[PDB]
Amino acid sequence: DLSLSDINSTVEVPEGHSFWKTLLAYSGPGALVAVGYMDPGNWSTSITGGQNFQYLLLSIIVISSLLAMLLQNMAAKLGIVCQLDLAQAIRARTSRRLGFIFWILTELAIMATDIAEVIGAAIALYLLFKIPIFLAVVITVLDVFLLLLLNRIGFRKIEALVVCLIFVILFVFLYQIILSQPAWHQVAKGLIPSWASVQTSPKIGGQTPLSASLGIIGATIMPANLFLHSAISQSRKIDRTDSSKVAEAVRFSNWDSNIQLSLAMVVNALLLIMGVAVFKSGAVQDPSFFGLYQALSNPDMVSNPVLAEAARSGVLSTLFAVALLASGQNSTITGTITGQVIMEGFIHLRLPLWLRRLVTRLIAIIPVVVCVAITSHQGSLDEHQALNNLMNNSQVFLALALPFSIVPLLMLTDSAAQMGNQFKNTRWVKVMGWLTVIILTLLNLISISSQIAGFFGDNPSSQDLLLSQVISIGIILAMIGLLIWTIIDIRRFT
Repeated sequence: DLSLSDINSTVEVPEGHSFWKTLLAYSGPGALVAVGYMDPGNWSTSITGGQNFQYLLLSIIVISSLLAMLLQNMAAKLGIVCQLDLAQAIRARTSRRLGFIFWILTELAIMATDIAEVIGAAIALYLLFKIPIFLAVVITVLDVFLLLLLNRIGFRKIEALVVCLIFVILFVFLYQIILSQPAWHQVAKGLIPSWASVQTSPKIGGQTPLSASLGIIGATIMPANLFLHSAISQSRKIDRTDSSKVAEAVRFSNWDSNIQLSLAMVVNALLLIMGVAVFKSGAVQDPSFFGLYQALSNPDMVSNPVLAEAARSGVLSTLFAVALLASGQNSTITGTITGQVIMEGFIHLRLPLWLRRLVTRLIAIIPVVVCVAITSHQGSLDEHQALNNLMNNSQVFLALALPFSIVPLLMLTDSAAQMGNQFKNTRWVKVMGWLTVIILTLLNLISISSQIAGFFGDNPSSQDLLLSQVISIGIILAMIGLLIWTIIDIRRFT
């Protein structure tokens, strides 16, 4: 009846004021959440953002990360104080049909992330081991056994294995930056919140600073990782009777989460400066993983003789594909954990980790093998580009499931009927939190129409455009109705 019954309140190791060892104990949840923010689903969009705007967008990254650190922390609080996840809170404060709508929506979000991870991992196999594109996918389907071995390890070593992947993809991209020797002064100048990123005048590669910036801000959080954080934050036993120990617990999970999401921010920065210093200006014409592989393997694309010799040897591209693999392993862990959370929390369905990863991976790979089937039927022409367009079109479910995850979180944590007058949010995080939630909801409701119109490709059929407008209006209005309904129920609780 409690979230993550297998590992809930497992190891509590606060030992007086020995703070840093205590920090070493529970440092896992923050890493498990942060590794999701390093998925390849936006890698290109960083590199592109670097080529179109050298170091300019870095600040935006920071801001985004900060916002992601805010809401995530809030989720952790809801897990630490209430001893229950966000899905159990929402489902407890609303009917079953709304918990079922939220269930299918979040299932579609983690399914989209899973599509990104299976595409990036399969392509990673096509690049490293030269496995055929169709075989690499059905090889990625075999991650259920890696989940079986994953199940016997334990969170003290699982949550450190996630750290291992994090520093794998962090040192892979940091190594290619170390060889690049970039002008770190311009990097520092880019990290400052300037007003050149909010303008619309450069328009390089069909992208203005305000468009790229608002895109980075819009994709700030992932809805599944909020439920994830609220569930894994409970894995540390708390008496819930000593205010100093629960306040300490909040400081604990906060410093952990910021320590890891800061690493994710560093990875995004390494991708932007990867697009600025490593690649030449405008050398990246194919945002696909294969386009970045050959672009990292062509000496004329880099801007340094050392990177030309190393690229001719073929080490940059291979490291890139290794990073693709290490990123593609995340959805096997966090996808199953979060899927269990939303499942047994929203619809009260107890399912094992076997059929979970089976069903999610199959539903994820169906459109992938359909895309590879059509493109390989066209002669393997534009197959990687179509895989990239599938990966980017999948991300609409995140925008569909975002407000129903950030609004109920902010409401339930701001109310004293869930946190109490002692552990509710400060008047500071009330303003910052409501501002961020409004901005993200507006931006994603804007993104719905753009992605739905993007489903029809770059060929604008005049009759299909109006249909995309009708479908977009219907979807955003339906999300408005669901949003005001959830607002009404939660505010009836408070």
